[PDB]
Amino acid sequence: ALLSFERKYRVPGGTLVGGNLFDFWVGPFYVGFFGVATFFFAALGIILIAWSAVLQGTWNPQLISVYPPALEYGLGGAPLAKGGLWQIITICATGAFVSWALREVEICRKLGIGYHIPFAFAFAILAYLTLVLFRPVMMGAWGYAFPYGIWTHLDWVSNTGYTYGNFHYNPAHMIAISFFFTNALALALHGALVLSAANPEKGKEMRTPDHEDTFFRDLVGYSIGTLGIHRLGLLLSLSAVFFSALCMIITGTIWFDQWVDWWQWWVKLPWWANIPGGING
Amino acid sequence: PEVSEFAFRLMMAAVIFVGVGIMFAFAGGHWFVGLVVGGLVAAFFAATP
Amino acid sequence: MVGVTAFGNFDLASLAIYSFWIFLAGLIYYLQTENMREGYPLENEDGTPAANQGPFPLPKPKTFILPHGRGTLTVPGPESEDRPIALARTAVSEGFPHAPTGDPMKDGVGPASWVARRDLPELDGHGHNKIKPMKAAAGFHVSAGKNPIGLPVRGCDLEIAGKVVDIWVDIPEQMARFLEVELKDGSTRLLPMQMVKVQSNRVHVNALSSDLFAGIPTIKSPTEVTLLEEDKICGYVAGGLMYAAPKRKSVVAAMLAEYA
Amino acid sequence: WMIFDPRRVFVAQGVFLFLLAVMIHLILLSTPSYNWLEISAAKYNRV
Amino acid sequence: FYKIWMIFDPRRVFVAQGVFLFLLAVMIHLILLSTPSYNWLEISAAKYNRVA
Amino acid sequence: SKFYKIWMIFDPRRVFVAQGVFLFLLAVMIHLILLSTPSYNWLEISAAKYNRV
Amino acid sequence: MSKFYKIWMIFDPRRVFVAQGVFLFLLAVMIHLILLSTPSYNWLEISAAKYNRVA
Amino acid sequence: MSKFYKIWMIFDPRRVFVAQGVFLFLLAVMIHLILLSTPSYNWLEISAAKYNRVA
Amino acid sequence: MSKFYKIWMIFDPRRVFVAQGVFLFLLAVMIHLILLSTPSYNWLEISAAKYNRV
Amino acid sequence: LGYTGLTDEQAQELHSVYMSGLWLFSAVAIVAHLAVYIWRPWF
Amino acid sequence: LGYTGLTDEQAQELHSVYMSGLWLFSAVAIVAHLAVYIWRPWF
Amino acid sequence: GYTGLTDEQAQELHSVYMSGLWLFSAVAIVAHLAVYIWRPWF
Amino acid sequence: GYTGLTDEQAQELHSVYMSGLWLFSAVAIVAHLAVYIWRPWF
Amino acid sequence: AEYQNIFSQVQVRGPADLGMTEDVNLANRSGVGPFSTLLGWFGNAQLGPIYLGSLGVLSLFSGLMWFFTIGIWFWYQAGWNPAVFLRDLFFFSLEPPAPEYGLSFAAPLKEGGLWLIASFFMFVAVWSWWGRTYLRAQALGMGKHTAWAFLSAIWLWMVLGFIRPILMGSWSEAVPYGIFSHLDWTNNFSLVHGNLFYNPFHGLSIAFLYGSALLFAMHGATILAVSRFGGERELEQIADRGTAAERAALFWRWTMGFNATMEGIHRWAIWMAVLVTLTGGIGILLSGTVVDNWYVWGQNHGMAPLN
Ligand code: BCL
Ligand SMILES: CC[C@H]1c2cc3[nH]c4c(c3C)C(=O)[C@H](C(=O)OC)c4c3nc(cc4[nH]c(cc(n2)[C@@H]1C)c(C(C)=O)c4C)[C@@H](C)[C@@H]3CCC(=O)OC/C=C(\C)CCC[C@H](C)CCC[C@H](C)CCCC(C)C
Ligand SMILES: COC(C)(C)C/C=C/C(C)=C/C=C/C(C)=C/C=C/C(C)=C/C=C/C=C(C)/C=C/C=C(\C)CC/C=C(\C)CCC=C(C)C
Ligand SMILES: COC(C)(C)C/C=C/C(C)=C/C=C/C(C)=C/C=C/C(C)=C/C=C/C=C(C)/C=C/C=C(\C)CC/C=C(\C)CCC=C(C)C
Ligand SMILES: COC(C)(C)C/C=C/C(C)=C/C=C/C(C)=C/C=C/C(C)=C/C=C/C=C(C)/C=C/C=C(\C)CC/C=C(\C)CCC=C(C)C
Ligand SMILES: COC(C)(C)C/C=C/C(C)=C/C=C/C(C)=C/C=C/C(C)=C/C=C\C=C(C)\C=C\C=C(/C)CC/C=C(\C)CCC=C(C)C
Ligand SMILES: [Fe+2]
Repeated sequence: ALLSFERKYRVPGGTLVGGNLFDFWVGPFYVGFFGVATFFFAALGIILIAWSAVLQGTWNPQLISVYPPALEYGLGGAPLAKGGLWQIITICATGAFVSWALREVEICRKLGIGYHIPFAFAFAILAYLTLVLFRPVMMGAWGYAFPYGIWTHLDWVSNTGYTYGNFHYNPAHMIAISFFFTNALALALHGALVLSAANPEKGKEMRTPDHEDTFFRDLVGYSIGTLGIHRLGLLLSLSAVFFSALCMIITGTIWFDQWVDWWQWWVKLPWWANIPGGING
Repeated sequence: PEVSEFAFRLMMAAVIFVGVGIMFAFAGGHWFVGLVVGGLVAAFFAATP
Repeated sequence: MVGVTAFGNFDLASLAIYSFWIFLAGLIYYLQTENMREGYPLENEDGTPAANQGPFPLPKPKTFILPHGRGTLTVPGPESEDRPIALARTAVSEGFPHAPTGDPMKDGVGPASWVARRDLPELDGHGHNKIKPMKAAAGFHVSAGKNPIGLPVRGCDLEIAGKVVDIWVDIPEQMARFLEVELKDGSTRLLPMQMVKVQSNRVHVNALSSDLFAGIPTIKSPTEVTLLEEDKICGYVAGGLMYAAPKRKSVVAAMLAEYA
Repeated sequence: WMIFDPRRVFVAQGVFLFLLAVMIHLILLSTPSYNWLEISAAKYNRV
Repeated sequence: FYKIWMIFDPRRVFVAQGVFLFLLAVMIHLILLSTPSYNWLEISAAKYNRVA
Repeated sequence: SKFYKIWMIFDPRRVFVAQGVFLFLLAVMIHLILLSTPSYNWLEISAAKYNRV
Repeated sequence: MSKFYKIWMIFDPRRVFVAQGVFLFLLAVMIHLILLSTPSYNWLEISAAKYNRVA
Repeated sequence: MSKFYKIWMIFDPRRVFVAQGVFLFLLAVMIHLILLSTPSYNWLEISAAKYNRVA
Repeated sequence: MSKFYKIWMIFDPRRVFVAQGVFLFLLAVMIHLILLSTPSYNWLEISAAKYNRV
Repeated sequence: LGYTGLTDEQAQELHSVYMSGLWLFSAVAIVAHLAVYIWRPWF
Repeated sequence: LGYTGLTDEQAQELHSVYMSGLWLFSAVAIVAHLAVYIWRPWF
Repeated sequence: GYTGLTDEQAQELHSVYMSGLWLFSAVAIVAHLAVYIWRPWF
Repeated sequence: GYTGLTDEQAQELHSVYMSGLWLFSAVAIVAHLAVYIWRPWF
Repeated sequence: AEYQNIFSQVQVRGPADLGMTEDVNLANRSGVGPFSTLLGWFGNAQLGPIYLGSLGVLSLFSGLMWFFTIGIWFWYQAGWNPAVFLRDLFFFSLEPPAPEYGLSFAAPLKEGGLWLIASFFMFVAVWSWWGRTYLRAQALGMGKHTAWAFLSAIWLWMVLGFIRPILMGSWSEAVPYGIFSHLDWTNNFSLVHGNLFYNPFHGLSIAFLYGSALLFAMHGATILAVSRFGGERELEQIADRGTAAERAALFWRWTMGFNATMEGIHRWAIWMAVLVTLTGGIGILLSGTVVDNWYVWGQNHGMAPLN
């Protein structure tokens, strides 16, 4: 149940809460206090999603949907069959995510590595809380959050996007999309480059980081370096999530019209607004 | 309480950006000029702390 | 072919989605088997092979031809620690921590662990040493940022433990890797650049207290550092984070220990 | 002065004083009252 | 008042002063042009009946 | 006057490249401004003068 | 004007020639496309109207 | 053509030949596509109308 | 034309042959596709109309 | 010269073989164009 | 002079072959343009 | 001399380059005269 | 000197540069005069 | 706070690295460019040298011509006015031919022909760049993984611009050139085919794009966490497994029950990124050709409530 090198790393300590009360492993998983919390919240959320499937009347996993309370309920509680289950599952999900991050903190402390992984997960948790907690609270209703269904939260995304015309024109959305695309491109390039260095042409020696830098300089004239590429990947993903959270937190709170109407400000600058010709003239 | 040269420089750059942006947006006919001037000043100040 | 179904609602789109589910299952199998090339077969907490080995079997071995005539590496293959592990079982049942028998930072266990790698320097593409002191690196110099050479080195206990004498740089990457620090006794240790915070006046090392700086493993050659020495130094410094905690003078830690 | 770096203190003080002065001037210009340019134009029949 | 040069780098202060002076001059000129009054271009245009 | 010593400060290669790029960009911008205006658009002027429409 | 040859002592002839070739081709393409865009001087459309190529 | 041969003293023949081939192919395709774009000189449509290939 | 063989003294035959093959295939596909795309010279549709397949 | 290391005799032989292949290809293309022009002229 | 390493004789021979090819290409292009202009003038 | 070529080499290169430039300008002037005769733009 | 050129070298470089600038200015002035005759803008 | 290794706290600069010479023709490689202190704070400061080969020259010429064609069309749409050009830069568009022309190349130059010219230039540029990636890998003896990942990206690009317009029998199906114009094309493509969200392959493409973001966040965070053990030198960890690779593997094993290797994580990375464009190309190819309304298709396949 242990890797060939895991034995020397399984030592007491690093726990945030509980000392040695939960300082143990179940199979490969390290439990800890926050692991106990994460498992409880996850099991409760999954069982409540199954129960909401029972209440809804469908067992098809793609049709299972846990809708938030309707806008009539505001930010208060709702009956479980009509929005309260969504609130409980949201609380369970937030608890599970935060417990997962803190369990990762405990594992980082035990292994003596930096806290970059829980810190990066905190960004995803913040984007989730923007979608389910911060934005609905700012707008004043839990019905502005998305349902917990495989294809119904896509309906939420579609309706929220088309509320503001074409959502492509949200500028923070544009920045987040560019970050996402660049992150996917950089991940493809990085995986491919490391694999090409480590799996060269058959019968040839394994390559070195010098070969990787030479390849990318001969390709695009610049090489960011191994440390550089890993920093870039982390920053691209985190910036994408940060700007998506920003785009959703400004939408419906400080912006209410179509976003192309936002883009009209550049067109109507005084020195070229009235010039005929072009597209907006 | 442990701010270094870069951190304090960036905080002051942000304050200068916001202030100059508001000031020039009020001065100019649009907020674009203020935003651009404030951003450029902040970037120049933070480039060489 | 809009609406052309072979049977039921199964059309070209359904064919594509099911074939992709099959392909994704196969790809996950392939990726997991590729990931199973290190750390396997699984072992018990005593060392013997475990009864459970996982649903995914071991992949057929593959050989890497190491550069610069460093031999070959076949994975998966017979791998052992090749070092005594100073840990004692804290419970007969599996899944519990192993307590260090002596000083874990000296024993190299826990967060202070290190791996018995090749006792040879890491080489660049041309065959020269990858990491070299900046004095022995032709033309290398500090280009930007605060120069750490000459600054005092402060431990986690807020006590000066030496001064920075030289910077060890990675010649291909052209980035600093290790700071050479002279202690009070005149000997020199290495500190990973990722574990030191170069401030305006001093270099702060939150991982190690001052008295632990002497315990850092030394390099057998003043001009080159091997992979084994790098691993030992990095393991010692990082394990200082969890094992020099009593000596660390953090205010939040002091307040928490006040109520704990 | 002992706790804080003199350069940072002076930079912050100067920036804050300039920002406050320009903010007060702009507040005066915005409001119809105490707006010197507008009252000067009205008095001399500029507009 | 000369001791302020004992604490601050003269080159940085001079560069910042030049940028600040140019920014303030541009701001004042833009404020003057913003209002219909004192906008010397518009004032000259209306005075000489440019728009005919 | 003694302007030649400006080359003791400015690298001739970078200065010449920047000057060439700037001159070409400025000339193209001015020509495009002239083309944009209905007057000085010599193609349109010749079309109207010789009845090319 | 007699000392213009000295420009080759500052600029590498290969880079200058490559840049000049690219520049001249781009300029010629730009001018030709400007002429094509205008209804006048669009020599293809002019010849079509002159010889009644309209179908 | 007095002393143009000296250009080969400056430019590698392989690079120049590759660049010239790429340039000529791209230019030829561009011109043919421009001709196909214009309703006149679109030889396929010209032949279609000439022999009444479209009903 | 008698001195053209000297191009092989300059150009590597492997890369020249590969580039020529790729270019010729791409050009042939391009021209056949252009012919197919036009209502005339679409030999399939021409044969369909001629023999009244439709 | 001598970038590829080929000799004048070898280069001339290779050029002869290449030109033979080119003439075969061009002959087939010319036959094809004659057949298409007879079937459907484009001029 | 030394950028390419060719001699004056080699450069002259290369330029002669290149100009022969260029003149052949230009002759074919001129014939093509004459044929197009006769078939459909563009002026 | 950043390029490094001698003055004689620079002189010869400039002579050849200016010859090519004058040939190019002669062709351009002939073309412009032909276009102006065909369709003047002034 | 950031470039390291001698006084005579820099002087010669600037002399030929100014010759080029004066030629460019002369051509620009001729073009502007031709345009102003053809279509004045004042 | 401690040093998070996000930005280098000190820069060292030495001789410019000219790169390896496995089988690369050094004549075609340019000289080293300037060192950027700003870039050095994050990665390598060295710019260049770049390899300018035959395929590199072809790709650069074709891409320059594509960019210049789009720019000249934009200048025409601006009335040659620099102010209008800057005002409406994102609103200009080089639209494909109208549907009446089908796939024919007879569309007028200002009504679709220029789009065809620009598309030919882009096609040649992209494919020559793919050949360039393949040959740059081949000259150094490295594997062709970059070539195949780029081939996945090219597959999506070809489906969007070439294959799907051919299967639909109209160039009007292709993507216009322009910022907001191609955004509008994306939106209209979703609307016409009935809520592309219900495309299962679009859903998979989004799953793998989110997985790419998640996996690059995880991998960058892991390598930055273990960089104190020299974890950034990943090829070394593949050849000689240090404590960095072991600590990363144990972190992920204790967190989620399974881990990767220092090499296998990059297989995960390349496949997670490749499947984005692979599933995306398949989903776009199916739209219109096989499924004309994805919401009705989802209803018939139990993905939507009604039916
Ligand atoms: C209203 C809009 C519609 C919609 C319509 C579409 C359409 C239409 C498409 C997508 C596609 C995608 N969509 Mg969707 N999409 C919507 C909502 C979403 C949401 C969301 C949260 O709501 C998300 C996350 C996504 C996510 C995604 C991606 C997974 C996918 C694109 C992959 C990619 O990288 O493409 C971008 C990458 C490329 C196009 C590859 C480019 C490769 C070439 C080689 C690059 C050449 C570069 C060129 C030469 C320039 C060089 C510059 C120089 C180097 C300087 N969509 C809604 C429902 N979406 C695509 C897809 O595959 O769908 C199945 C697609 O075509
Ligand atoms: C910030 C950059 C990206 C990021 C980063 C990131 N995510 C991370 C990490 C990091 C660095 C981890 O360390 C951690 C991890 O361990 O990954 C393997 C995690 C993680 N990222 C995850 C997924 C994930 N990340 C996503 C996104 C991203 N993660 C960002 C793009 C997405 C999407 C949609 O984009 C998903 C699905 C998990 C694999 C893992 C967190 C595991 C976890 O929290 O487990 C406990 C929770 C459960 C087991 C869920 C069931 C129990 C819950 C109580 C019920 C929740 C129901 C849910 C609300 C229903 C939603 C249904 C949908 C159809 C609507
Ligand atoms: C918004 O405001 C509006 C637009 C309404 C009105 C504008 C208002 C404002 C704020 C305007 C601002 C104006 C300003 C600040 C103008 C400043 C002008 C300056 C500073 C001009 C200076 C010019 C100097 C020149 C051109 C010097 C040229 C020098 C040479 C040609 C010779 C150089 C060569 C040398 C020194 C040789 C080198 C010597 C040695 C020994 C090496
Ligand atoms: C859009 O524009 C359209 C398409 C409408 C119009 C098209 C325009 C354009 C740009 C058209 C382009 C036309 C061109 C440039 C065509 C070029 C054709 C050529 C050059 C064809 C060459 C063919 C040659 C062949 C097939 C040669 C074959 C050779 C062999 C089979 C033998 C090779 C083997 C050898 C030499 C072995 C000997 C080896 C040793 C060692 C002696
Ligand atoms: C938008 O604008 C439109 C498209 C409307 C109008 C277009 C305007 C423009 C900008 C047009 C541009 C035209 C230009 C610049 C055309 C240039 C044409 C040239 C310079 C063509 C040169 C062709 C040369 C050829 C075909 C040479 C062939 C040579 C050979 C076959 C022999 C090669 C073998 C050798 C040299 C043997 C090697 C020798 C030794 C001693 C080893
Ligand atoms: C101002 O300075 C100047 C004018 C000099 C330069 C400025 C240039 C500017 C302003 C450039 C602007 C460029 C922009 C905005 C480009 C936008 C591109 C976008 C957003 C593209 C998006 C999608 C494109 C796709 C999917 C393209 C797909 C194309 C293909 C798959 C190739 C299709 C190939 C075809 C049709 C070949 C047909 C031809 C033949 C001969 C068979
Ligand atoms: Fe990596």
